[PDB]
Amino acid sequence: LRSLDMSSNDIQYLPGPAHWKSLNLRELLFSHNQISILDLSEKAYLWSRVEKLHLSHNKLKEIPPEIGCLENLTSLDVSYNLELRSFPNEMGKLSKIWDLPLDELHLNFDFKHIGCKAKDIIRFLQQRLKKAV
Repeated sequence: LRSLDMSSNDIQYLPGPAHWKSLNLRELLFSHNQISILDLSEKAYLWSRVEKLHLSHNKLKEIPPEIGCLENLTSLDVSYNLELRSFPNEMGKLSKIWDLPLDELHLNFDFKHIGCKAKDIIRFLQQRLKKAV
């Protein structure tokens, strides 16, 4: 199952990468769902080929620290998640990301000095990986 789109449904919980049988998962679209907790704790490497993960307009609370394991993301749309507060440092390893929409995202971590360029956000998090004072 390469691509899957289930946008604008009423999805409560998507399962973690251990429940899915496929191995070529390359695009997941789940915008406009009632999703609370993105689960990536167990065997997050199975989604290592994902190249698009949209979760906009959900009830996401916190991006898991294991999100850095999805080393091949090119887009990640976690926009319009009001309850979302700050990005984890470990996200800085997604070196192939080129799109990271931040519209209507009241972030605790200040990137007003950075701006909106996604690569800058990623490099900033990558530097905060080494040391943060």
